[PDB]
Amino acid sequence: PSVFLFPPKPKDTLMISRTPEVTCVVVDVSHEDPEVKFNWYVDGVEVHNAKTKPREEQYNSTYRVVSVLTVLHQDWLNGKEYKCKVSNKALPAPIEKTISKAKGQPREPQVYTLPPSREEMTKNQVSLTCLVKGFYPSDIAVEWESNGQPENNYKTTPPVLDSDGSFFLYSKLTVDKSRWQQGNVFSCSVMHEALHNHYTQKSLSLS
Amino acid sequence: GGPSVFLFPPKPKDTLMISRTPEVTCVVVDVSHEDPEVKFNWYVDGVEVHNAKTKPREEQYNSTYRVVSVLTVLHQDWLNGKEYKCKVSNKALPAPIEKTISKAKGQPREPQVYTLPPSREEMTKNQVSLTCLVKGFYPSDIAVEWESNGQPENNYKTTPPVLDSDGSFFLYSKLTVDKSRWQQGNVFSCSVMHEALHNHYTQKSLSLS
Ligand SMILES: *[C@@H]1O[C@H](CO[C@@H]2O[C@@H](C)[C@@H](O)[C@@H](O)[C@@H]2O)[C@@H](O[C@@H]2O[C@H](CO)[C@@H](O[C@@H]3O[C@H](CO[C@H]4O[C@H](CO)[C@@H](O)[C@H](O)[C@@H]4O[C@@H]4O[C@H](CO)[C@@H](O[C@@H]5O[C@H](CO[C@]6(C(=O)O)C[C@H](O)[C@@H](NC(C)=O)[C@H]([C@H](O)[C@H](O)CO)O6)[C@H](O)[C@H](O)[C@H]5O)[C@H](O)[C@H]4NC(C)=O)[C@@H](O)[C@H](O[C@H]4O[C@H](CO)[C@@H](O)[C@H](O)[C@@H]4O[C@@H]4O[C@H](CO)[C@@H](O)[C@H](O)[C@H]4NC(C)=O)[C@@H]3O)[C@H](O)[C@H]2NC(C)=O)[C@H](O)[C@H]1NC(C)=O
Ligand SMILES: *[C@@H]1O[C@H](CO[C@@H]2O[C@@H](C)[C@@H](O)[C@@H](O)[C@@H]2O)[C@@H](O[C@@H]2O[C@H](CO)[C@@H](O[C@@H]3O[C@H](CO[C@H]4O[C@H](CO)[C@@H](O)[C@H](O)[C@@H]4O[C@@H]4O[C@H](CO)[C@@H](O[C@@H]5O[C@H](CO)[C@H](O)[C@H](O)[C@H]5O)[C@H](O)[C@H]4NC(C)=O)[C@@H](O)[C@H](O[C@H]4O[C@H](CO)[C@@H](O)[C@H](O)[C@@H]4O[C@@H]4O[C@H](CO)[C@@H](O[C@@H]5O[C@H](CO)[C@H](O)[C@H](O)[C@H]5O)[C@H](O)[C@H]4NC(C)=O)[C@@H]3O)[C@H](O)[C@H]2NC(C)=O)[C@H](O)[C@H]1NC(C)=O
Ligand SMILES: [Cl-]
Ligand SMILES: [Cl-]
Repeated sequence: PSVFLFPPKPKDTLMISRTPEVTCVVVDVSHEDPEVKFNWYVDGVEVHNAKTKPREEQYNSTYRVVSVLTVLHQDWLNGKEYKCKVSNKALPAPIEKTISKAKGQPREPQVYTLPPSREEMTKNQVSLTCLVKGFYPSDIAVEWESNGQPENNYKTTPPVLDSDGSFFLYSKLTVDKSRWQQGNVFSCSVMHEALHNHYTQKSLSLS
Repeated sequence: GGPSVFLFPPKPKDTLMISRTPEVTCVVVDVSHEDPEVKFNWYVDGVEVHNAKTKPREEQYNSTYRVVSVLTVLHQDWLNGKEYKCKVSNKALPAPIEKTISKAKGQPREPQVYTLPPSREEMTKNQVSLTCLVKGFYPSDIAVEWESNGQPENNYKTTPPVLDSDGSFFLYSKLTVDKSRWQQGNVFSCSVMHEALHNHYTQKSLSLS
């Protein structure tokens, strides 16, 4: 059987209101050795409050058994080390994967907004750009707002690694050229641990 | 509990540059000890070909074999959407496995390319960032570079193609330059290679003011 350990969503670890969960996925458990017994540890110290989900048989030969652990916000942002430990008869020794927040100094993202280029202004819709660079680790979340209302016609590139070991990304919001003319304000907002209040906003409006 | 086949396409740049070699790799894994021999047959649009380079078997750390076979593809063949089928045979299988690969089947779309300068707030920095927006292209195979005067700049990074809401793709490319070098009106150039541009190449330039 094969063990895969997953980290929480970036907004879940950043907002005091939400619930971050580290997940531990067991795959390839036989119908003759079906017993999977987990053992979680936070800095090697065993915890018992994991919520093992209903065992679901995957559509092939085998089941997959998933254990959800809520993590403390302080702990994950102090990159404590979460050890999943799945035991099965079919295994030689118990398998032990280990996840944590990315090690090293957290670095503040720089957030810049870029307005559509003139060549684009000839088209029906235009492209509002948000550059976010110099941040570490790569766990981040980017959204678009206008008139304090969620804009949702955007796409964001993945974090790309840069020469200093920090990350950058761009987010592109697509709007009707008409709407951007008449100088509406559109806002790019970024949530990252290194920010004060784990949030910054920047904005952009027709000059 | 049987061998698994995986068939990979050529790298984007390799399909787009006349100097590179675009190749199709067919990888067999989970080959057992008692049934280790793997036979490859390769078909280009249904016609069998006999110049793949099949590598020797190679035992992996998990006590199974991995056997691969590499077929070079012609640049024009791949771009015209020929279909490359790898037929793997192995005594542990009920009948041969067949996988087929080709270019992406959707309607080609010319990339539109827009250059963006630094933002005013960025200028207060020691190093500023020149931005290329390549959008609306399809398929996602694309290559992007930067050029100054006539030499290829080498402090750029490019995002992967991102799937847009119309089923085409976009990416951005970022180049980091000295603020004082963008100052003084130097020209920088963003070159894009894509199957559906004329001569498969377009170039856009960025200057101060
Ligand atoms: C049999 O079968 C099985 C199964 O399968 C299936 O089925 C079948 C029938 C078919 O179809 C298939 O195909 C399918 O799939 C199988 O199994 C398998 O296995 C494998 C192995 O073998 C594996 O693999 C792996 O994977 C990984 C990942 O994955 C991912 O992705 C995918 C896609 O496709 C998917 O599917 C998966 O699942 C995943 O995902 C993920 O997950 C996770 C967990 O869970 C998560 O997390 C989480 O999340 C959550 C969320 O939430 C929620 C939301 O959403 O929000 C909540 C809410 O409330 C709700 N909502 C509502 C409205 O309701 C929701 C709900 O619930 C629902 O969902 C809705 O519907 O929810 C939260 O947030 C938490 O907190 C968290 O935690 C996530 O999200 C997801 N995501 C996504 C995107 O999706 C990967 O990664 C891997 O890779 C790795 O590994 C390898 C080796 O191993 C290598 O090669 C690579 O490279 C990698 O590596 C790595 O790397 C890194 C860096 O680089 C490092 O770090 C490390 O260390 C490394 N490692 C090593 C080297 O080792 C792989 O790929 C898979 O997964 C499986 N699958 C499954 C499905 O499970 C089996 O196998 C078979 N058998 C045979 C074939 O024989
Ligand atoms: C044992 O072992 C072995 C080995 O391994 C090793 O060892 C171990 C022990 C450890 O250590 C580890 O770590 C190592 O590695 C194994 O094997 C394995 O197996 C697995 C399975 O099981 C596999 O997996 C797969 O994968 C893939 C990918 O892969 C890649 O990547 C990775 C990372 O991640 C790596 O690892 C690999 O290698 C690969 O890589 C690649 O490769 C290639 C070749 O070479 C390359 O390319 C090339 O290159 C060259 C240079 O060199 C030149 O350039 C040329 O030109 C070319 O050709 C590349 O680059 C690379 N990459 C990188 C590195 O990055 C994936 O894909 C898969 O997945 C898939 O499948 C699955 C199934 O199974 C599923 O689930 C998923 O989902 C997927 O799916 C797919 O998908 C797609 C999309 O999505 C599709 O398509 C589609 O279709 C549709 C229809 O409707 C539509 O049309 C659309 O549009 C489209 O798109 C397809 O179809 C699908 N498929 C299916 C479903 O089927 C997987 O994941 C792996 O790979 C392996 N590995 C190796 C190494 O081999 C075994 O297993 C063991 N055993 C036991 C028992 O355990
Ligand atoms: Cl807490
Ligand atoms: Cl050729």
